[PDB]
Parts: sequence; structure tokens; C-alpha cells
Amino acid sequence: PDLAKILEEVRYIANRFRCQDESEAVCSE
Amino acid sequence: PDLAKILEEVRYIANRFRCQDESEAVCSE
Repeated sequence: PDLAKILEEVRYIANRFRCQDESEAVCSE
Repeated sequence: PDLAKILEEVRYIANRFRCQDESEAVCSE
């Protein structure tokens, strides 16, 4: 149901945060 | 039910993030 559609959104934001953290790690190197 | 109303909020924030990421891409160009 629509709960499954909620999970996709939360996936998007979480993966956005992961990608920006990875970029920050590269920058720290 | 109210879960459907939760999904709209999460949609809003996710699309906000998408729009600001797009603006960042344009700026990077």
C-alpha cells in the first residue's frame, strides 16, 4: 500500500545523505 | 487513512531535496 510508497521516499533522502557523506570523505582525503 | 497524509509530507520534503540538488547541478555547470 501507500506505506510502500513512503519507504521509497525515505530511501531517496537516506541515499542522498550517504552520497554527500561519501563526497565529504573524499574531500577530507 | 492518515498514513496517506504522511506520504504527502514525505513527498514534499523529498521533492524539495531533488529541486535543490538540480539547482546545485546547474551551478556546478
